[PDB]
Amino acid sequence: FALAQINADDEFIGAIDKESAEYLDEYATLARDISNSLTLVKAAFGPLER
Amino acid sequence: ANRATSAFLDNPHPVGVNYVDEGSRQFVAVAELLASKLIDSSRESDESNSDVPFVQAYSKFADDNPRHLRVKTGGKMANALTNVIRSYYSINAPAIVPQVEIDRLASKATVSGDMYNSYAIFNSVPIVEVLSPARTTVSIVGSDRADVTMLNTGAGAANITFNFGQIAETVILKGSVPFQLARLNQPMPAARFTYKLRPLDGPFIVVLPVGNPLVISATAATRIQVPLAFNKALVESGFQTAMNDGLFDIQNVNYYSSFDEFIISQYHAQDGINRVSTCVILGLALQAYDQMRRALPV
Amino acid sequence: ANRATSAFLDNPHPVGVNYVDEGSRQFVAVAELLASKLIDSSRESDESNSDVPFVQAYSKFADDNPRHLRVKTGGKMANALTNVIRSYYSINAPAIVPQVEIDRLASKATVSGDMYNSYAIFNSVPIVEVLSPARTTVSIVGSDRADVTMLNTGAGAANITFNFGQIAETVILKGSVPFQLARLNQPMPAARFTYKLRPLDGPFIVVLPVGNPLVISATAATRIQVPLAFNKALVESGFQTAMNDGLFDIQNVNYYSSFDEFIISQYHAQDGINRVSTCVILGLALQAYDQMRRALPVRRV
Amino acid sequence: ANRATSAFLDNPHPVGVNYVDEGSRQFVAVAELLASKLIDSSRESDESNSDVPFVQAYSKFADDNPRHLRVKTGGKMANALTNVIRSYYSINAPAIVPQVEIDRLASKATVSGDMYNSYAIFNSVPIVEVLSPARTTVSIVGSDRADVTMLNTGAGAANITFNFGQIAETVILKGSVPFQLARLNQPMPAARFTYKLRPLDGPFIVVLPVGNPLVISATAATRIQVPLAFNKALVESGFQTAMNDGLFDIQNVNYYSSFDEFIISQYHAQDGINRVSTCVILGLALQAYDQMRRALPV
Amino acid sequence: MDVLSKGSLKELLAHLEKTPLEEAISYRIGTVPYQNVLISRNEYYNQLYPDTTSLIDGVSREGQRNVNGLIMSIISYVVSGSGHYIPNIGFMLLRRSILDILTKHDTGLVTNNLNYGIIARNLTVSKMNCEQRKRMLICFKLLAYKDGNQNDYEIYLNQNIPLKQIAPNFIPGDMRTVIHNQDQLAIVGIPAYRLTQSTELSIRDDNAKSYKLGYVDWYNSNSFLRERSEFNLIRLKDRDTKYGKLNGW
Amino acid sequence: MDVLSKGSLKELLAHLEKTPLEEAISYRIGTVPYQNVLISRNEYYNQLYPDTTSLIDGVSREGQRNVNGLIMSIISYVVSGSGHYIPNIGFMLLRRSILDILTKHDTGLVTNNLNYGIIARNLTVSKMNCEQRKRMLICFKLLAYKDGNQNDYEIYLNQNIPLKQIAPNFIPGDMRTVIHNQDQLAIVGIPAYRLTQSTELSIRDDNAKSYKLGYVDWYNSNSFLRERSEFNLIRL
Repeated sequence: FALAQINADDEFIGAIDKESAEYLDEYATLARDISNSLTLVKAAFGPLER
Repeated sequence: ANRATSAFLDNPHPVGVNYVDEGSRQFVAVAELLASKLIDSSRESDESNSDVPFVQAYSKFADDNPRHLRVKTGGKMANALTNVIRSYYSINAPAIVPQVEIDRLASKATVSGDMYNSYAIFNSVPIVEVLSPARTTVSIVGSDRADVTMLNTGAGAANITFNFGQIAETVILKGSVPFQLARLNQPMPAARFTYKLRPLDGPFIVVLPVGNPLVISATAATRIQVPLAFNKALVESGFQTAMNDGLFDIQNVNYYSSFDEFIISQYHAQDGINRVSTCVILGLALQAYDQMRRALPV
Repeated sequence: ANRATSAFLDNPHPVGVNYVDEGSRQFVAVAELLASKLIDSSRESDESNSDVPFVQAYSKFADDNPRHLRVKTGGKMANALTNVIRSYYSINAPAIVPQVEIDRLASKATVSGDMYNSYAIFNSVPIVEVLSPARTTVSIVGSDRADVTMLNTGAGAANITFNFGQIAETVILKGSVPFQLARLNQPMPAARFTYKLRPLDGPFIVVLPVGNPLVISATAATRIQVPLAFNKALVESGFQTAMNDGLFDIQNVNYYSSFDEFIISQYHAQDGINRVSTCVILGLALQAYDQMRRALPVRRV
Repeated sequence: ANRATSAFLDNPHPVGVNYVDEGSRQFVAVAELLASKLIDSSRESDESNSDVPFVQAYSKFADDNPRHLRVKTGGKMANALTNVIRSYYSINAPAIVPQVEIDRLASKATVSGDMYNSYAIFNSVPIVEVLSPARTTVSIVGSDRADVTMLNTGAGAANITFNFGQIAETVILKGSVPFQLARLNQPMPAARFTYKLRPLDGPFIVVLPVGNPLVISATAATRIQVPLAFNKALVESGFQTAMNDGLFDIQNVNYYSSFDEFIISQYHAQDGINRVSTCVILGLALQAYDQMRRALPV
Repeated sequence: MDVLSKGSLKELLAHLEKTPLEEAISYRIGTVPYQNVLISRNEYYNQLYPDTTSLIDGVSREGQRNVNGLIMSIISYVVSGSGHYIPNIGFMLLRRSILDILTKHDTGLVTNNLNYGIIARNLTVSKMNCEQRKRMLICFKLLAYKDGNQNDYEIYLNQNIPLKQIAPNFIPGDMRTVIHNQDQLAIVGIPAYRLTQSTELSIRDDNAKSYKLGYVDWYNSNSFLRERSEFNLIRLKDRDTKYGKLNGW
Repeated sequence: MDVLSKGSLKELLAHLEKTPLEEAISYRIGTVPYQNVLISRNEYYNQLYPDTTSLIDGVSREGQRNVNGLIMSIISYVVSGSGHYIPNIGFMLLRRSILDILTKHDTGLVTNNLNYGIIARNLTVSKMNCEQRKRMLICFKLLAYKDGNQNDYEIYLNQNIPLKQIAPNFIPGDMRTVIHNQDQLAIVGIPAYRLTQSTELSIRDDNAKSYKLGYVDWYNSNSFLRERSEFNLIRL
């Protein structure tokens, strides 16, 4: 009944959404950090025994 | 007319029709990957003085910690791998392993069971039939290198028909003395030591002069699609171990000297295409069986 | 005495009796519609220098996003379509497609499996038999345009009976020289170059004078009910592709030079009304096969 | 013995060796794309009672505005398209259009010059040779449907050897009356109306009985890799127009009824795979030529 | 699909109670059961792929009209998901449940002369997997108890050692045995491994993967029943309860 | 690379003045030309691809030690970027630049008694494109005017109508014709957008494509590598 209207016009520059494009890109940096951290811990600590 | 055939090509027994789905193929690939790490863990155990690398790898493989009390067998994965190998060889062998166990074992690693992403070269020489006249004697010996000995005792020269099948890609013929081989309805060439043939072209006629015996050595190459993790040296070793361990001991089967002879014999059946796919999966399992049983001998 | 017949009309092999229900026809119609998008998307991808339209269309057709190394062939939809095509051609075909797969594939698009929406014209000349007297020689060559060469060596003029069947609607006859032709037990008209005949009128008598041979060229037009998506050009190409790929190499079957000759031959047989309905579904399936294989080439030379 | 061969397979003239690189292939693809837009724009201009759509399309194709007093040749693109067609047909053609013109015209649109992403079926029947004994007369008529008429005046039945080449994939062989046909060194089967044959598996022999002549109709299909935008309906129309327009009037060349006869004749040369790619590019150029000339008649 | 998703003996036996015999019949012509055929598998090979058709498949096949064919079509339904074409069965039989056919005397079918070795060969047992063989042994046991040929069941089991080891342990007349069973009989289900949309070579394997991928779609469809989220919306009859009992037993 | 990049008559003639004859010839034996061979093109066909080796392939081939072999080597260098193997030319001719060999009398080489029809046949003029044809005619005109054989050059052009249409418009002795010439002779050059790293069917087409693809990298990374060798050395 009270359905608001979403404009979302100023978000797009032509057919490109800058905020969405930039937000997707920072996951590539996160992927690099995950592999870097995992390998460094494996080399520093080796097999773990409890 | 005397007809001589290769010994290993006769009576190929039916192969199993089980454990060829996507889930089962992933299980065999997982076993190969985890057995490879088990062997490598021994070397990583030597660089240090501890057994933690081996204990870590055994627990992943066997779902249980190793204990000094009992002989390290391999856990549930060892039993599954052993029984699956038996089902591959013959259709009479039971399919003991449940699919639920295979699905559980396949989730240990994230490998994909694609068995058609590479190729391998197989050197068994398929000689389907050698047809000779009455006076001549022909003897075929060997599989990797076929030594065909022919002696002509009649007054005149003889023509001997060679049929190498329709599967082998190339066949190389080398004779003790120069000889003449031509395809049917083609003029005889001069005497040469070496002939290179494509088996698909047609049967070959060999002229046998009267006198000293002529011996022809044949080598063949066949390309068969295999997984990328295929190792022919490891597969052959596993085949000898499985034969010695009695995994292939089941009624109404045929026994072969090497996995080279086994896969070529199945390929040359009436419907050999469907057998090759199962045989390749058996080879990958045999490769894992060799690595695992060497690390854990019983 | 002597009897001559067309080569393509002899011994039509039985057709399949499977995948002829409403759900199966929807599966064939969906395959044709999605295959058409596959060709169009590939053309658009080339123009726009981006594989997105093709990847998006292939995902709908094959229900998977392709990997780089794995060859793209169509997935389950291609597998089902290829085997169903074999089942239509002959009774001996295995017909090994489960009903669950057919139902799932038919649900991809909202289309109707209507095989009687429209018609098509099939120009293959049916000559059921040409009966000739003892001293005359008759030879029948060709299917799209049948050339009947008849030579009268006998002493007097001979009468040769033509039987074009009852399925064809219009048959047009042309001769090298003007000739005489009329229906059974009717006056012979003046010599004319061209005759327009209704095949249902009855057996036709032609007068062969003594001397030079007379060659009669024949052309026929038959109307068969087909779906509105039917395209004869695409069906013929798919028929050739299926024949070359070896989908029709079944035991005890007859091989035809065209889908035109196939559908007419099954029409000119007992229970031919039911055979044509199955052959029409095979035609649309072949149309889907051609579009899908052109967009996804596998064979290399 | 008498030899009979197909008319369209005799003496294929060498094709041109220019404008086959990647840059030139992109130019042909651009020409086809712009020609299609020209035809579409003219239809839209007729429908909407406005010349605006046609002016835009002609401006891009010809790099100039249409004028009422001047004639619509098509600009420099029309001249280049005609010149490349001349060079493709024969190696004796001038091949005058420079590279800087080719590159500048390929940059108008962004289309890949790939010529191997699809295939087309060409229904021309290659009959390389029909060997016939004495007293037997063989005549080959037609290319799309080859009718072979044979009759023997001798006492006994004769053997007629058929050679269909090694390029065609399947040949469907229909006779006026049932006849027996078998491969070399194979038993003759019962007489039957139709035969399906692969031209690769050696020459074929047909038994010709004494009496009335036997007329045998042949139909063949060959798959050749062609671009996606290939259209046999448009290519055949362009082939006739270019021949009518004198684009193919070059000394020491052969002429063909249709494009499929041209592509099969060049395929059956001593090294025919060289000419197939050049012939395919010529086909796409003719498709562009047909669309452009129908929109802009001269 | 629904039958192949049953994991426990209780769930499978409950499903056979609800399902009428008509679902075991196919009404489609199919083809001859045992025949060497050439099939098309273009994802792997260009050459046609040889295979042999069998009764245990997801497609209809021609079946004999006698009681032997009716029993075989029931077993093929349980182990493969599709039955056979048996023409002109009376409406009385078609409305009866599958369990009633196997475990009741009210139906007019006579099964006393059934030979278990012949049936196991016709419904090829060397080709079935472990779960399929367990389901077949359930059907054989139900027939034996209704017929009184429990000894013939035991002699058959003793002639085949692997079947005896994996034979389900329950009493066809006691519900307490059914509840205690821990056997897993799910041919199709949610896969722990990665399941792709690629085709398979054999007819049995390709048909089975079609059911496997169909169940995953059915799992995520709105027709699937989620107990943990909609248990109050279920009817009292179909709700999961500990005291649920089969008729009789 | 440098010779194929020149796009004007002025630049081509200037380059030939600065380039010694050593760059035109090669020290690799190669193979004999005019041979029907089968090469591997796995991009397109599984079967081997027929072709014929020529002197304009871009790969060194054996050549004779007569005057014709030296001229054919120079023309191949201009149109294909690589020359032929002429054994033991001598230091006297190697130091001379290409233009002096073509347009001077101090080289000690008798370039008279030269047949342009025979040379054109050996260089497969029917296979070369417009730019390669134009470059070949430039060499012919320079040779003809130096030896006073302008009539034989005109006779050759009359017999070959397609070559007459695209004949260069300069006169060797006049500088005004060189500066005002508007011919485009650039076989390779930096292209707008890019070109796919894909093979071609012909030996000539594939070798030519390899030159175009590598021109961009050669353009950027040649100055320093050449300078390192050029420093502390005397030019030939």
